[PDB]
Amino acid sequence: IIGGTECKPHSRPYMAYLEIVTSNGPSKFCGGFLIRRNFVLTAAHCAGRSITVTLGAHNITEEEDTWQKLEVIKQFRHPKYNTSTLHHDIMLLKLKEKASLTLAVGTLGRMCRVAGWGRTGVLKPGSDTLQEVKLRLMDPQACSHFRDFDHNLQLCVGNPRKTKSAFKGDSGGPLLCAGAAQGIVSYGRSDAKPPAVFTRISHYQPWINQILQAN
Ligand SMILES: *[C@@H]1O[C@H](CO)[C@@H](O[C@@H]2O[C@H](CO)[C@@H](O[C@@H]3O[C@H](CO[C@H]4O[C@H](CO)[C@@H](O)[C@H](O)[C@@H]4O)[C@@H](O)[C@H](O)[C@@H]3O)[C@H](O)[C@H]2NC(C)=O)[C@H](O)[C@H]1NC(C)=O
Ligand SMILES: Cn1c(=O)oc2cc(-n3cc(C(=O)O)c(=O)n([C@@H]4CCc5c4cccc5C(F)(F)F)c3=O)ccc21
Ligand SMILES: *[C@@H]1O[C@H](CO)[C@@H](O[C@@H]2O[C@H](CO)[C@@H](O)[C@H](O)[C@H]2NC(C)=O)[C@H](O)[C@H]1NC(C)=O
Ligand SMILES: [Zn+2]
Repeated sequence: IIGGTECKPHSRPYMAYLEIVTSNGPSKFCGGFLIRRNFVLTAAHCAGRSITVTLGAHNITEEEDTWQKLEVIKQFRHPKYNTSTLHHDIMLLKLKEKASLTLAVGTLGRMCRVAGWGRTGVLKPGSDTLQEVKLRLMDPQACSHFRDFDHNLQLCVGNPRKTKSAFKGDSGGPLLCAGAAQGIVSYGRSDAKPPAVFTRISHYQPWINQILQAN
C-alpha cells in the first residue's frame, strides 16, 4: 500500500495473509479475505503449488495469540482465468478446518478502502504491518490504457492525480466500499501510477456461490 496509514491492529479481522509456494522459486505473498470460516477469497494470480493462510495478523513478522495459521487443502481458480489478460482474476481457497471466531478474526465516483501488507513504494519492501488507503472509484475510461480492461468484469480504482495506490503484495486483497467488499486487487502499472484494476466481485457472485455449495 502506497500513501496509506497503518491499520488499527485487528480492525480488519477478515484480512488474510497468504504465503504461496512455487516448485521452482521462493515464496510469494498476497492478500485475501475470509468470506466463510473455511473459505478465503483472493486473486487467481496468487495461485501456487501450495498456500498457507495467516488470519489474525497485524505485524506479520511477530507471532501473537491472535494468529491462526491454516492449511489450504484446495485452490479453486476461476475456470476462465486468463494468465495474460488477468480476466477472471478470482480464486477461492478452502481451508483444512474452519477458523475460530475471535475479536481479531471474523468473516466478511465513490471512495473505497483497500488494505494489505504489500510494498509501500516502487523500491520499498513489503510492509511489516497491515496498511490501508482510501481510493476513488473511477469511470472505466480512466483505465483504457490497460488494453484488456473490461468495465463489466473489473473496477478502475485510484485517482491518477494522487500517488495513493495498492501495489505488489496487496494482490488478492479486498476493496471495501461502505464496508462491503466490491473489488479484489488485481493489477496495475510497474511505476505505481494510478489507476489500478480490481476484479468486480458482483460479476462473480454466482460462481462464488456455486463453489461454496459444492464444497
Ligand atoms: C487469454 O486471452 C488471450 C488474449 O485475448 C487469448 O489469446 C487470443 O485467443 C483468441 C482465440 O480465443 C485469438 O483469436 C484469434 O485471432 C486471430 C487474429 O490474430 C492476429 O491478430 C491479432 C490482432 O488483431 C493479434 O493479436 C494476433 O497475435 C494475430 O496477429 C483470428 O484470425 C482468429 O479467428 C481468432 O479470432 C487471439 O489471436 C489470441 N490473442 C493473442 C494475443 O494471443 C488466449 O487464448 C487466452 N488464454 C486462455 C487459455 O484463455
Ligand atoms: C494484464 N495486465 C495489464 O494490462 O497490465 C498489467 C500489469 C501487471 N503488473 C506488472 C508489474 C510489473 O511489470 O512489475 C507490477 O509490478 N504489477 C504490480 C502487482 C500488483 C500491482 C502492481 C502495480 C500497480 C498496482 C498493483 C495492484 F496491487 F493494485 F494490483 C502489476 O500488476 C500485471 C498484469 C497486467
Ligand atoms: C514488527 O515486528 C518486528 C519483530 O518484532 C519488529 O522488528 C524489530 O524492529 C526493531 C526496530 O524497530 C529492530 O531493532 C529489531 O531488531 C526488530 N526485530 C526483529 C526480530 O526483526 C518491528 O519493529 C515491528 N514493526 C512495527 C511494529 O512497525
Ligand atoms: Zn495483536
